[PDB]
Amino acid sequence: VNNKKISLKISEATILITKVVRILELSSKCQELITERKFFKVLQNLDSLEKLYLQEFKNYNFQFLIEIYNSIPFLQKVTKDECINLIRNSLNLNLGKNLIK
Amino acid sequence: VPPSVFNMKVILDPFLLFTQSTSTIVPSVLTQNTISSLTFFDDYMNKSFLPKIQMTMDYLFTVEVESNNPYALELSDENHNIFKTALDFQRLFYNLLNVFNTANTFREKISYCILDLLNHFYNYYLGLFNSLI
Amino acid sequence: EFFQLDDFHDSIMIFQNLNELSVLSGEFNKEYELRKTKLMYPLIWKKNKFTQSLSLHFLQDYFLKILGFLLY
Amino acid sequence: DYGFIPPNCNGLSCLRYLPKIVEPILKFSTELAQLNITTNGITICRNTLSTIINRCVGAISSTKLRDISNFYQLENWQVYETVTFSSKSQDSSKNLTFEYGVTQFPEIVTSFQEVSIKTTRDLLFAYEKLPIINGISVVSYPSKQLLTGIEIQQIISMEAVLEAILKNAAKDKDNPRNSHTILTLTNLQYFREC
Amino acid sequence: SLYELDPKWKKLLKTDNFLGGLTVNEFVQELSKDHRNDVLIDANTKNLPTNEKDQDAIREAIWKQLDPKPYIRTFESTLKELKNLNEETLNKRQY
Amino acid sequence: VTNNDIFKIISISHNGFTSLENYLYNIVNIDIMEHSKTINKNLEQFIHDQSLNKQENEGFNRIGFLLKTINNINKLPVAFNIITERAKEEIHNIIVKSTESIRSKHPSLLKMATSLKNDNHFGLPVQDILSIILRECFWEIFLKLLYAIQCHRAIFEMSNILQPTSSAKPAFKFNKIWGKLLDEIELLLVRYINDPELISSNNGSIKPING
Amino acid sequence: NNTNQDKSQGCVELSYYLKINQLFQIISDTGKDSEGLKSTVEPNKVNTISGTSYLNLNCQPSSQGLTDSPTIIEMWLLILKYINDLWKICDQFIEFW
Amino acid sequence: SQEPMLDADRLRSSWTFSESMDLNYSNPSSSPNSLGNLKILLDDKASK
Amino acid sequence: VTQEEFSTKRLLFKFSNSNSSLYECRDADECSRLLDVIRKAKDDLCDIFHVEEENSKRIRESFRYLQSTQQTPGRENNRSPNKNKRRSMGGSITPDMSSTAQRLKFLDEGVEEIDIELARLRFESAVETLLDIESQLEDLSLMLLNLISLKIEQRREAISSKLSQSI
Repeated sequence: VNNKKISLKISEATILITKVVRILELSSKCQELITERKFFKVLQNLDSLEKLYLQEFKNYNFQFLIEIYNSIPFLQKVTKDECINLIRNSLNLNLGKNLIK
Repeated sequence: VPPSVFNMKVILDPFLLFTQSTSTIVPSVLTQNTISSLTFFDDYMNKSFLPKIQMTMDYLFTVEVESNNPYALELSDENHNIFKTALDFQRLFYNLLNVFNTANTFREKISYCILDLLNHFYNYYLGLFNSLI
Repeated sequence: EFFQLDDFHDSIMIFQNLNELSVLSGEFNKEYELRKTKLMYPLIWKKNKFTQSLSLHFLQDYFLKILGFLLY
Repeated sequence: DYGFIPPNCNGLSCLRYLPKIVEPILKFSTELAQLNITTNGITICRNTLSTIINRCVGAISSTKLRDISNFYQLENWQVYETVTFSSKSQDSSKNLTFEYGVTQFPEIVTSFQEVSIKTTRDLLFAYEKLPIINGISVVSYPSKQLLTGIEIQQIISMEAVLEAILKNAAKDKDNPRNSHTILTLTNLQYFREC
Repeated sequence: SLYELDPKWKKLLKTDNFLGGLTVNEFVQELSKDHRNDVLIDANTKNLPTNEKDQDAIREAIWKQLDPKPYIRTFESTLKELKNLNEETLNKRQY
Repeated sequence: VTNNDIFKIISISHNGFTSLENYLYNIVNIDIMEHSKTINKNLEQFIHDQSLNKQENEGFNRIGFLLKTINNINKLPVAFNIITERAKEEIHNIIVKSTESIRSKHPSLLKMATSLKNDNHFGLPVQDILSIILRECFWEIFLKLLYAIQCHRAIFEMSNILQPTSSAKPAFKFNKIWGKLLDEIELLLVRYINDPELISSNNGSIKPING
Repeated sequence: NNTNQDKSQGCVELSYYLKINQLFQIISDTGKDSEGLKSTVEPNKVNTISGTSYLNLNCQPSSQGLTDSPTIIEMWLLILKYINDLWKICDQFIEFW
Repeated sequence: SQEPMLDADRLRSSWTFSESMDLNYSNPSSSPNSLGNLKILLDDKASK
Repeated sequence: VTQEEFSTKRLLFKFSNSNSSLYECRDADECSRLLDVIRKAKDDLCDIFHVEEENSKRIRESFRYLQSTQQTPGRENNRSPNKNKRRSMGGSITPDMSSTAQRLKFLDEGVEEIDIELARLRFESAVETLLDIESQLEDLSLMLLNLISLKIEQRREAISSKLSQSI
């Protein structure tokens, strides 16, 4: 029970560390998804994030939502942010103009 | 050709140390007494790597087509086009890469870069064979 | 005023992976052009394409004024 | 050490690499007869050491000179590149702004480094330095040849001002072409305090 | 923004944290990432096709409303890492 | 064992580029003094172990292959066994195995494809950046395969030349005649899969016209 | 080097062709700066304006005295290989005697 | 073909590697005759 | 060794890398005590040497050789005029940049804001933003800092060229 104590703080410490790691990665993806109507650090910081989470930084098989999220986010964030920005200023193309006369 | 790659112009990492086996088993030296189909260095450096250099040059010219009869920036002029300073950048880059000294330096790698020049004069000849002609 | 500022930054971020990322704006500009060019003596007709008589002096200064600011 | 034709020289190539191929043979010698086995060939190291050493230092000097005469030729087709000055006037009033012509600054370097290398051939014979002492080279040795090094370096700086003489006067007619030929007097004016 | 992001995890994770004790620290790795009461509802996120009325943006927000949900829950598991630091407090007591 | 005490191990300090002083291309390869060494070793123990019965760099070859390979009592099928296993499965085992070892060792195949370095940035980073790896990799491949087909010429001699003890020698002779036709095939495709990515060639799916 | 030469005689102008600014401040980086200050040598036009000190390390791989690919192969390979081998031989004789 | 010195163009050489981009053409190498030659080579390369 | 008793109790799923074992224990008490004692060999695997500092400190010292210096020299090395897959250490395992280069790291995103503002031809504010970045950079000048200044002067070139075309 001193080795259940030391074992408890041991695996509690390690699971605290990995919990801090996945907390960091999902925190970064929250920092990505938070950015609406900016579209500029979207590909910059988001593509910086995808270079770590699905990639080498969190490349254990650890979660499902980390794996499916960071594996998914190519087409979702890239295609959705992409065509979001494409139909952005088509709004302005409708707004440019009606002030012709 | 669909440039997946044959290998590349990236044999400069590989093809140094993989000539040691072409010279320590000296291809093919030992290889004791039979009919063994010796060289094999070249035979791909004859066939494969040379045609891969030729078509690799050709696709490299297709990374400077840019679809403009013309447009450019040109501190002194119009200079028509990005095509022009493209083929300047290409032939300057490759003609620093593929040969500097030694003039052959080449089986026909000289004649390869000569063929890149010949294609460039074919295309910018074709612009005048289209706009004027 | 900022009439291409969105098109500017749009073309920047989309031009990280140019250029089909901004090629459909050719289509949207051709379409909403073809609405704004239209019509008033119908005037999406300039693609080898009555309504002639739906035009007079106020419609004239209207028409070539509005097309003039379109060219601007 | 050249090695090839052009550039052990202008092209600081024996100026860098010649210290390496110098220094290993120096340690190999100093050890190789620091074992005192036995006698009267430690003389032969005392001959061969200073032979290759002084011949080498002469070689770097010769490269540096015939190099540095070609320096300002095909170099300063430039503009007021490097800096500035702070030379006070006759009324001691802030009158510089004397600038720049970077061929000043390059030849301010390529002799200082050669001073560092020849410092590492004159003062080479300190750090070896073991028993017997079979000290086969003197740490502050050749006062005759030290005076000769003073002579060759003086000839080097004289070759510098000759190089601005030829490059200024006729090579060919453009410091740019009067177009600040005052550039050339600006460079010389910096050279009076460089 | 409390342990209501991990409500049944006060049993479904914390009892498996209290007397579990973590069994077997791959479940604390992966099944606490499959995340009893938090990301055991991990289905249909999904950035919903079809066309952007239905929905493609709310389910895209719910593609990472585990960044809301399982990270105020994993953050609540980081708040339970403070309870694991409380387990490291008493694990600093009996040690 | 005594085949290229490694270049580019490591770095003669400082003297770092040219590629190093070791290579390039001062690692001659002339005909190689390296190949005078190795092709002196196998000619030494081959015709001098043969001449003997008509660490010495590398005594394990003729030593272990001798006292191993002569102490077989029904050897003649087992020669075909080591042949027919080792050709395909060994050649693809090594040539797979090294590229696997780098392919997860410090990969990071980041510099994923070219990082779009145009176009004709053709192995640009050597210059000692990230083609310091692949030179050591493909160098270690052609080195290991060299000592391999060396040694298969050394058993294709060692007892087959000359009937120690079996005058049915043409087994391992076939395992040079199609031993070397094995390995020269297995390198040749490893030529064609040096495609311009650091292609890493570890998938194996073969799909027909229907997915 | 050079057959059918520049003729004559094939200098690189290497104290420009390298040392316009080069190893001129990289081989001279254990060489420069040693009190080699700037005095507004922020090169105020365009490019060579880093120049603070120690390090802001560029810190050039320094191809050679620049255009010497093969001549740095010559000085390097010849002089360093031969003298390296003789260092090994004198080591073995140092043990022997 | 004349390189010659540049710097031009873009990454201040942007190619600069350059082992004939891939060769030495390292014949065996083993062939030091060198012929005292020639033009370099008109060879119809001048005609090219 | 997966815990696949859900498809079949008294059966095991040991899929070692490029393999798969259906090594079916006959009783399930040997299966439950087998994956249970392999979960106690995850109290030996997952507790003894899973990582616990191993991938942690291996990621520390191994990540600590990042772009080019660990391992200083150097006589075949430089990283002056490039980005060359630029290791964004702020977004990497440092996240905790020094508030000089942290607050200028967001002004490195302010440098990218200058790239937006240049990219819409609005020079003025981006120029003065760059003046602020020169001010804080200038004053509070710990190693990557210099490379940040390289990007800064790169973009000062971009401005000077761009205005001199635009005028």
